Amino acid sequence: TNLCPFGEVFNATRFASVYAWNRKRISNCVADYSVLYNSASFSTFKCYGVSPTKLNDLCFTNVYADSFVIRGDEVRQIAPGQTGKIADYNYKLPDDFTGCVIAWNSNNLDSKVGGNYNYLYRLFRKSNLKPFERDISTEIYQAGSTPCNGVEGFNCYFPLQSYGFQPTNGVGYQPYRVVVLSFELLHAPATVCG
Amino acid sequence: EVQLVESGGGVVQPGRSLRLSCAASGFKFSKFAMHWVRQAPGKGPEWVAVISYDGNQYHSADSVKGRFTISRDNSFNTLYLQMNSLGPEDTAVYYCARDGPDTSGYYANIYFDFWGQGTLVTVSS
Amino acid sequence: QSVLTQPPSVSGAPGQRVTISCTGSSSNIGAGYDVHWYQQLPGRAPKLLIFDNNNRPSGVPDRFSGSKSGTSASLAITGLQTEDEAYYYCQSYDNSLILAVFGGGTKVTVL
Ligand SMILES: *[C@@H]1O[C@H](CO)[C@@H](O)[C@H](O)[C@H]1NC(C)=O
Repeated sequence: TNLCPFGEVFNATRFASVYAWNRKRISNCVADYSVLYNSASFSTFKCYGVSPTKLNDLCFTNVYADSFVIRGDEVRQIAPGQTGKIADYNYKLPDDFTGCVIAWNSNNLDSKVGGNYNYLYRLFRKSNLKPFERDISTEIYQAGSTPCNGVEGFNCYFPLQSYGFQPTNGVGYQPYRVVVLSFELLHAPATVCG
Repeated sequence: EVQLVESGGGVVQPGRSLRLSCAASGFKFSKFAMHWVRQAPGKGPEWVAVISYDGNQYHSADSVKGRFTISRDNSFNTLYLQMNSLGPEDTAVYYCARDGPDTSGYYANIYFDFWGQGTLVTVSS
Repeated sequence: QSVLTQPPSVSGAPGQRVTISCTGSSSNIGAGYDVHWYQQLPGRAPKLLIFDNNNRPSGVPDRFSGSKSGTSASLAITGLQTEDEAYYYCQSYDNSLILAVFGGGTKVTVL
């Protein structure tokens, strides 16, 4: 009969960078998705493989919740079977995904005058990511032919780039907060429903 | 010790243009953003403008937009403020202030930790 | 002009406590942004006194405390001496006007 802790994930003060997204496990408790779906403050609520309305009648073994902050134009890359600089190097969703994607504009909390530079995103890599993987290594990128180590002079670029957020940016540049859920719906005794 | 010294203030007739600066010392000038804050005589302080740590992004107050331009030299450890077409409501003691290192909750909170000394700027004839 | 509303002057005598209340609107403080306080001696540049809610910085006595609740904030001075003859300002941030805002300032007087 434990209420389920959805309040320390949606109302966290600071989300993490997209390249180091933070994941939280959810077990026991009693989920209640009707309140989330009726908030009417999210600008994007897409559910794959299950309709949101029928989410109060079936239950699962465990629920995964991972969150990050990305640009306003890259929000369409968080979907199964999409390509871009975010879906290839930062966060990848498997093609048989079954969950919901929630996002909402957060200009008033993540952008300050003079620019906010605490949010980073990977920009250079030698291969795409497998679904549900992270990398936090910042080894110097090798481009061209001449090998280089510990230097960033020519054709050797620092991988991580810095988002620049300002309150006066356009709608396509203001930061957005994303939370992605995931359900297994297979085997084992269930633990999360009510 | 963090210390900031400014100069460039003086009496001027209305309609002219002035340029003043403050020079920092004792810390890595490149890492921290900077703000310009003025204080009218008898009233409270007012915010003016801000520049990023590399000069690529900046912002100005609505009151003085289109008249005040700020610039920064990272190697020379000086930042400049340029005023054009001074008016009678620009008499103040302009201070240059340093952005706050740590602010805990949220990312939109700003505060000023180290202040300069100020220069008296007045307009008359 | 000052967006934040502050009392014009606060009197006092050595020994007891005095309080300064800095009240704000819906956007500036009610949104959730914090409140900071500075102290300006007569003839000197303002100096940071209380950054963030309470959270005193280095090199300050413990006589100064502050707190924020609802849409207002208050600063408390304990065991006042004659040395605190100065001005005090409250500062915050506003998300509608999109600039940092300052209070009207209070001149604490010691009798
Ligand atoms: C976050 O806090 C607000 C404050 O009223 C609340 O309405 C909302 O339900 C909280 N979020 C969640 C997911 O509970």
